[PDB]
Amino acid sequence: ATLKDQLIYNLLKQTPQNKITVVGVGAVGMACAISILMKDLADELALVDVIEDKLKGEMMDLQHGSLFLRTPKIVSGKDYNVTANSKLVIITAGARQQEGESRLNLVQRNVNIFKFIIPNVVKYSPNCKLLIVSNPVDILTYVAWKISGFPKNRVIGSGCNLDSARFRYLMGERLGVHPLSCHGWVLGEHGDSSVPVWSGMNVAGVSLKTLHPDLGTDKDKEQWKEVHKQVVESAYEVIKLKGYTSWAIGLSVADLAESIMKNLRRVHPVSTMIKGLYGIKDDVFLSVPCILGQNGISDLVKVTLTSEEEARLKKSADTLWGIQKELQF
Amino acid sequence: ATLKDQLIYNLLKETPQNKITVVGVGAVGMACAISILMKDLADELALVDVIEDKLKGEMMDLQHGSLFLRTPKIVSGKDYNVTANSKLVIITAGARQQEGESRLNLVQRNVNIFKFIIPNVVKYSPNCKLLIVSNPVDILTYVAWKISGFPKNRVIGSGCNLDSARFRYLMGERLGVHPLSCHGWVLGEHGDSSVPVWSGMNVAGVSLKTLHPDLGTDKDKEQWKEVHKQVVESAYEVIKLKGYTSWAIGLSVADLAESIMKNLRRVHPVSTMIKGLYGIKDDVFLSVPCILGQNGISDLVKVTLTSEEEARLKKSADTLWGIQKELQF
Amino acid sequence: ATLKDQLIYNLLKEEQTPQNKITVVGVGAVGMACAISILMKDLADELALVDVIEDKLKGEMMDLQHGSLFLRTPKIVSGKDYNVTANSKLVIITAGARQQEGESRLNLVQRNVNIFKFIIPNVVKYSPNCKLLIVSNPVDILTYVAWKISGFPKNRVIGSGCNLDSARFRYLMGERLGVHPLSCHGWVLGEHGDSSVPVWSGMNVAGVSLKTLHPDLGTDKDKEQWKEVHKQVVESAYEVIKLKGYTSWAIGLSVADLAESIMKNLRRVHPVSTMIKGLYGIKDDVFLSVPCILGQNGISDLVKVTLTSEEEARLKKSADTLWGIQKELQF
Amino acid sequence: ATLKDQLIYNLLKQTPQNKITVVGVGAVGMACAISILMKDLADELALVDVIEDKLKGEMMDLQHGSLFLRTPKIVSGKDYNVTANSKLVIITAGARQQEGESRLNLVQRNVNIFKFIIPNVVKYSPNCKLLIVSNPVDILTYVAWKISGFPKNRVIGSGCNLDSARFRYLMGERLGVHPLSCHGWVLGEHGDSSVPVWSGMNVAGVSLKTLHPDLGTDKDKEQWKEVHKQVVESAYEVIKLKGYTSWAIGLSVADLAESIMKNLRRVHPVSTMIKGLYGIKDDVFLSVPCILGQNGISDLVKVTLTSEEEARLKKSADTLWGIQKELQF
Ligand SMILES: Cc1nc2ccc(NC(=O)CCNC(=O)CCCc3ccc(CC(C(=O)O)C(=O)O)cc3)cc2s1
Ligand SMILES: Cc1nc2ccc(NC(=O)CCNC(=O)CCCc3ccc(CC(C(=O)O)C(=O)O)cc3)cc2s1
Ligand SMILES: Cc1nc2ccc(NC(=O)CCNC(=O)CCCc3ccc(CC(C(=O)O)C(=O)O)cc3)cc2s1
Ligand SMILES: Cc1nc2ccc(NC(=O)CCNC(=O)CCCc3ccc(CC(C(=O)O)C(=O)O)cc3)cc2s1
Repeated sequence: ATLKDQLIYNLLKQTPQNKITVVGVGAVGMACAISILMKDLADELALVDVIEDKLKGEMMDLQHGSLFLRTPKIVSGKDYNVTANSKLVIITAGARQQEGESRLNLVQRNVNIFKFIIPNVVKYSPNCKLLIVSNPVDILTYVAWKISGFPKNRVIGSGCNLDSARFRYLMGERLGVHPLSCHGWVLGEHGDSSVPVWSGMNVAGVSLKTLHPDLGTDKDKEQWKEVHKQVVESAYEVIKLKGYTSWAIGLSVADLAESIMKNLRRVHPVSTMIKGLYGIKDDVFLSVPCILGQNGISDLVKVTLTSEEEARLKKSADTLWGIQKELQF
Repeated sequence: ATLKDQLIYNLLKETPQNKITVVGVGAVGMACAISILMKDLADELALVDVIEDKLKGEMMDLQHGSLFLRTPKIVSGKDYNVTANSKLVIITAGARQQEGESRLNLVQRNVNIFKFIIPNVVKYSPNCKLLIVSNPVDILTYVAWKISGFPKNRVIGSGCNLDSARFRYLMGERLGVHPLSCHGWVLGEHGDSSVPVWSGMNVAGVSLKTLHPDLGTDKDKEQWKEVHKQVVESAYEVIKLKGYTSWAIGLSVADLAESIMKNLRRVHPVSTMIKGLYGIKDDVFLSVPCILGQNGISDLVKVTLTSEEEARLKKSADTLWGIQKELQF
Repeated sequence: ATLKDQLIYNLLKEEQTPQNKITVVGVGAVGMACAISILMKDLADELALVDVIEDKLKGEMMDLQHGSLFLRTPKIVSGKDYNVTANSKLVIITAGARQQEGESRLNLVQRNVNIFKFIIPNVVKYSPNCKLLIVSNPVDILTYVAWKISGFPKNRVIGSGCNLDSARFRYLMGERLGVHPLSCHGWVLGEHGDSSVPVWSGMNVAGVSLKTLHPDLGTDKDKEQWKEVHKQVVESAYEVIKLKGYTSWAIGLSVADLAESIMKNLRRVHPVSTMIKGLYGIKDDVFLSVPCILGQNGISDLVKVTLTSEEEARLKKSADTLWGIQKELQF
Repeated sequence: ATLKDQLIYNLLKQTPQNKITVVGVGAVGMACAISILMKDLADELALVDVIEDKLKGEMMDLQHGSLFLRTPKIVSGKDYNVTANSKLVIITAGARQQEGESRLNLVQRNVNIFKFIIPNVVKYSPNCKLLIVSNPVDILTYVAWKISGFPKNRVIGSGCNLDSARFRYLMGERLGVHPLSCHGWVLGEHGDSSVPVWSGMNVAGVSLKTLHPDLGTDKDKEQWKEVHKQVVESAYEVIKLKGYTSWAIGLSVADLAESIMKNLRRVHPVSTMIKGLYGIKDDVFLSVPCILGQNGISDLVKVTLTSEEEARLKKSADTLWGIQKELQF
């Protein structure tokens, strides 16, 4: 007999139970992959792309690391049959912006890619949650929704989770407190029109605006408004410095994956439909704080905004709705 | 008063306890960084390189994900003062081989680079453990030892930890067993002359050489010798496919870092001086299984080797000493 | 509207079935050590506890619930009714009598068989596709009993077996050699009890056979008395019971170890109780510990460990002992 | 040669680097121990008690599970020399209250115990942080402080970290949100006079009191005041039901240990001196939100309280001072 058979007696004779697929093995895709692998979120990871050498190479490189992981199956392919029965499918494919390019300028390029990807994802994993990372993520989350046919709870855009993480990091550097204990939301577009929620910023429940009423105004002698400018400009400052971003967005997406896979019902600011709220009457998607778990977005927190904060959100919605008029599928 | 002072009353005006430094922010050094950040091994991470924009960009990308990590200080710098008081300094700087180029051919380019790097690391963290990853890692570990002036125990080459992981991966695929439960050691050079210890290969304490005497010979109908050949050619196969390797060596390095930082006294196959063993009489460094903890390599396991397995290790020693003795520093 | 409705707009008021649910039956020290271990290893999205003493139970559930801020397992439930265990992937049975200082595990048979006659059919009614992980003693025999009562195929009925004995062996090996038990390999097989068999021929660090370096290893003439290491494995539960009254932490971690391989489908190799009819000359439905490959379908394969003639002799003895007691069963 | 010498060649034959001592091996001590071992916060764990057989037995039980942990050294003893060079020493020793007995009634018994324990801890780890868990914790932190001669940043009482955790769990049940995303602080005494800071209660930065002004009053149709009553009654109801409490406090204390050992500078409600705040003029210790890291309590968050919230806290302060002022040691 073979060595395998001399050594091993087989009793039997199985479908993956916590499978994650990542589409796109660019830097963002592979940061998402590694982060998820190291947080033990998946019993199977699947990677898909269109460049076959790059794809196989990536798969093999993670495979070689299996001894150090707790994810026992890693697969890849151009064919989406390798994505079958995923619980979560993370879409990181597409064009990405140059220095001085708006994320909104990526829309026709990435919409066209999504018309191929999304029906194939849906084909093999019709009960998955779809986490859109590709940009402009707010429009692409709407597009993925209309393409997939999924109910809106299962279509989630990474949105402002990373913007809020950035905001909280900067808030932490200013206050001398870990970002975990710093609270504050950047909502709306993941992009130039994002809205800092000054009214909700706090440490230990203590409202920062309550202690410092100029917070968020141009008069402000500490210039806190510049912390939001830095959040808006981060992706560009980093692209200018290393040519792309990868690690933070990967971590931000693993953070969201963790809340979905383990059904935590944590609150995250993610892209979803906000028609009906804040005076918006159109099918705009943008980020508001949502309750994330095993059915995706089960609930929305209806954050209370000052009139200035609400006017900015509405302007973000109007901007996104304008670009949404360009959509053909 | 400022918002900080209104909010926070300070008791203490007053150095990191568990600091790690990664030198080199190429794919390998950033995979080392992310893996370490996600295993919570450090209370501070320092990054160093010569390219200032890329360095800053990398640091910032990591920093923006701090909400999702438990490492409160991330710093970078061309200047090695950012690395002061590190427990562990991981060197990933250097030239990397092209397709069809042996790692051995990188020796003088990377020795040159080490003549700058090593005294600067040593300057600012004289009590650190030096984990060498740059290639040829066996000879470079020897070079790191001579330049630094550290005792043997605090200069550790990543060595064949990765090769053995690859081996165990390929063993697991054949056997339908997780690599954690597959045992087998690849020793000597991290390179073309690496020695597979067929005599040690087992699952659950069962000697596969005893079950299958053809194991590790070219006549073997199952062709187990090809498993080692796939280990030798792994890096080149992945380089051919994706241009470089990163994730497996990252994970392998965070595996070593874990044992050093937590003083685990686990056994890894890593590059150390083997003078005195198997009839090697010069200051040759290569991989044997070593006990790793907070003082680095505290002990070597004297692996018992068939006369051929020993002949192959003496051959790897010779190749290395050949290159090693023609170096000036 | 209410505060909840002012703050929160709901998309779904519609629950899924549990996806990664684990039940633990029995909330004694062992049961709760399993529970806390599982909770801090993030193996479950839902933990159900069952026992027959209602105040003890509610209080344990509440104590865990109070730590939820520090855990990542969102749903923790309890009840005497087995309807709280519905749709479990893995049901861990820790229920029953435990041995006094000086009492054999084999003396718990009749008491715990009767208990299982109530427990097992209840568990099967609400989770007919779960894996059963028997921890209660004598674990080899109670795994057989769980198997016969449940009607499950034998891949889904796993005894905690000698996973802990082997973990103790490795720890002691580690103290003698100066090496982490992770890097010490050695297998104790057969009964989780006095007739367990230390496999000297497979003991190794780094694939270096200790038996090969030290030919007397595991013999009485052994000047280093390695045989005493197995004796300490055998006596461990007893020295611990003698000192603190019971054991909990080590068995809790051992079970969590097994749960991890099952829930994440690792196909790692563990010495657990399973049926070994057809191996080593055993021809009856004996259950005992051999190295098994553990994954999402329970035990998918068995490693056929090669044993010296003495080591096989002792295992066949261990098997005969347990087959003996298996004759004590009436259903 | 022995088997160990044939197998292992020793290079090198050091102090404890990340050592935690737990004093008291009752249910709370051991729940602290297991929690810390499973979070990898220590490279050495020491246990201390007076009942020598229980102590030995608990050590052994932990030791036998070593294969499944990453904490390589576990030691115990009646003699405090096993605790030497601890970074963090956690005091869980003492009498505990009966069902229907106030933690304040434990004071004399546990003060007398501390007179033996505290100088013994200080002798062998003069630079440690002291985390007092024994009850009444606020008073015993003050006592530890006076006995030890430590600066006040290095003497931390577990205080209301558990109370706030219970609060957040209960809050989370009512709202359908994970406690991580529910925020609200219980301050003052760890016991009957604790103060719920209704003004700081929020999800996603949204003030619950702004939305629902009867929050925290007896009129309240939704009876939110009962959430606090349940926090206060928690240890009593758990004691009644299972006879003691262990798991929630163990986790809470590891949460604290985590912030100290990893130098995270998160904010926790923990016992410290608050003389000079909220019009308290005595050396009262009680819980307020403090920044926790490697020097213990570096900073205090000066929470903004309603006049009633402040009234309640001054009332908490008075109750404890009424006991503190009587003590002599
Ligand atoms: C028919 C077809 N099927 C496929 C299948 C696969 C692929 N594969 C690729 O396209 C791989 C290459 N593409 C990328 O990696 C795009 C990454 C986008 C990105 C970059 C940065 C950030 C975060 C960042 C910011 O938001 O700007 C910040 O804020 O930091 C977010 C998102 C192509 C096709 S075509
Ligand atoms: C004076 C100076 N100071 C500095 C300071 C920093 C830098 N920085 C850099 O040099 C960054 C760029 N260089 C790299 O990243 C080299 C990576 C080497 C590598 C690649 C792959 C593998 C694993 C692999 C295999 O072994 O081949 C397998 O087997 O998978 C191992 C090692 C330059 C200088 S110059
Ligand atoms: C109809 C009914 N339904 C129920 C439902 C629940 C309960 N609940 C309880 O019975 C709770 C109390 N029972 C225990 O906790 C027994 C634990 C057994 C144990 C002890 C130690 C070790 C490890 C040890 C060794 O193996 O000896 C070593 O080696 O360290 C393993 C196993 C009763 C009933 S009655
Ligand atoms: C000279 C001497 N040296 C020593 C050395 C060791 C020992 N050893 C013991 O005394 C061990 C037994 N003691 C305990 O375990 C006391 C636990 C205290 C406790 C219980 C519950 C909660 C949380 C709880 C609540 O606050 O009520 C809630 O809110 O849940 C907090 C604290 C005695 C002596 S005498």
